[PDB]
Amino acid sequence: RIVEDAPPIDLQPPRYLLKFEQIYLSKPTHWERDGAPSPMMPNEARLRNLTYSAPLYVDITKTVIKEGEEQLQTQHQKTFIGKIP
Amino acid sequence: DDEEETYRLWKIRKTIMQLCHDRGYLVTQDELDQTLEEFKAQFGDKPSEGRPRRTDLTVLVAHNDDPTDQMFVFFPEEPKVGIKTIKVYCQRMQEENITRALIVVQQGMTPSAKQSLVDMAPKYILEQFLQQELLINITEHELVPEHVVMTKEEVTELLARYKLRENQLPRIQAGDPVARYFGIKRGQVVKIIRPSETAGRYITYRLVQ
Amino acid sequence: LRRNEQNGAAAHVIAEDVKLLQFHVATMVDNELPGLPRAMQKSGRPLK
Amino acid sequence: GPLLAFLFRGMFKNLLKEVRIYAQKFIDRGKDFNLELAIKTRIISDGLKYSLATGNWGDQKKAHQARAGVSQVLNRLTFASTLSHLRRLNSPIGRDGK
DNA sequence: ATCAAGCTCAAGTACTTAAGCCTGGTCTATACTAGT
RNA sequence: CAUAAAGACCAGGC
DNA sequence: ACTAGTAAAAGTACTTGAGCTTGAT
Repeated sequence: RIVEDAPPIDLQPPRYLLKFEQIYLSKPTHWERDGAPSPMMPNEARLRNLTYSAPLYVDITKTVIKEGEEQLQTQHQKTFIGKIP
Repeated sequence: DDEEETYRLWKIRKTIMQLCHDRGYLVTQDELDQTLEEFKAQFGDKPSEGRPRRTDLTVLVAHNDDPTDQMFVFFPEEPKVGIKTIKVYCQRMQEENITRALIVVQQGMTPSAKQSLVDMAPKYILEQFLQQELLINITEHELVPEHVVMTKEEVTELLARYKLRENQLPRIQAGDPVARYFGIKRGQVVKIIRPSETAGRYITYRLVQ
Repeated sequence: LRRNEQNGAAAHVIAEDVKLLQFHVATMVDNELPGLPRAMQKSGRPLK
Repeated sequence: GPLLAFLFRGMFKNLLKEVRIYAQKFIDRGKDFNLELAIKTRIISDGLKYSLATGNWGDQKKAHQARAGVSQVLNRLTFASTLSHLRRLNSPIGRDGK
């Protein structure tokens, strides 16, 4: 409800727009400093002074407005925003 | 109506008779126990279009230890008093050569008249009272102790047999109704004699400023 | 302020200079005065 | 729910605001537009983790106009201390009034 | 007949104020921009 | 011997 | 890119506002 009910970014000749569509939630996963994923346990979060949080992904669509008789929209999937505990 | 107003004039007159009796003047005993009927038969029945006018109620009294010192008591006619009436009374005091005066004001004053009462300070000292204030003698009340004004030699033995200065006494401002009852200016010491439950009697002193 | 009065500035820049010098010598003695939005250094913490 | 939702709208607004502020500088040149580098990710993560970590239910740079005392440390003496601390209400009337 | 001078009383708008002493805890130093 | 800063909030004791 | 500058009553104290008295007329 928060990512849907948001004002778009209409701004300008060509101009680029993007919209947020549907949101996806994963279970918590530890991203180690070398860049490796693993599902982390809460006891591992206590003992190592970590955070027991899960990353958040979303879809973005993109439209161009130039009126050169070509409306090329580019769709995206699973764009990383942040981490929710 | 009129019976309440002549009741007020009797009670004000009796209050002034104890007042100048307490300041140290010569007051006959017959007008201190003056019952309402002797007032009502002497001066008149009703002041409503009547014989006590608020004129011919004036009282001139004389001091005991010196026959020169006299005091006049004025009962003004109009409710609030301006400067012109104060110049009338001050004119009568000018031609009759009297210094002290009281003005029993009916309803109130005007502030330029009050400034016209504080400005002639070294001569012609006039005092201002109110009709609502003079219906009860505050010296006879339950809470109010005995005040005795002290002469200068007695102030010298106070400030000499306690080894004080003059500012090291307790104080009293000259605007409370008791120091206006006794007519006390700045620089004078009143003696207060009050009974206490620890010793039996306690005498304290106050400097008026 | 000293070099900008020794170089002959526009004399309306100086008003925004003596105004802020008034603020910076007048906060150090009395910070919690009503009005006059407070001075602060770090984490939004106002000064002592 | 109705505290982390209020905490989440104010950091979806902020992230879209720096999407705009990154967007305007990259559009005066008219080159192209990108979003995998436009999204600064420390806003939501460091904001939720900040205002859960320290109590002050607001921002970091407004750390004195905030209602503190929410999100405090769990209590672990006895098991009923814990069950009481996880079931606790609170009213925001100040605690010097009489 | 109105006209200033000087003064008093009343209402409107800010500043200043709230028990003593003692023991443990967690978190934080600014996120953002130009020198280099 | 010397060195262990300091501020903000919170939960408590009489 | 790396890293250093950086914007609740409740007492009093002061101000304005309306109207008065009075000398002038």
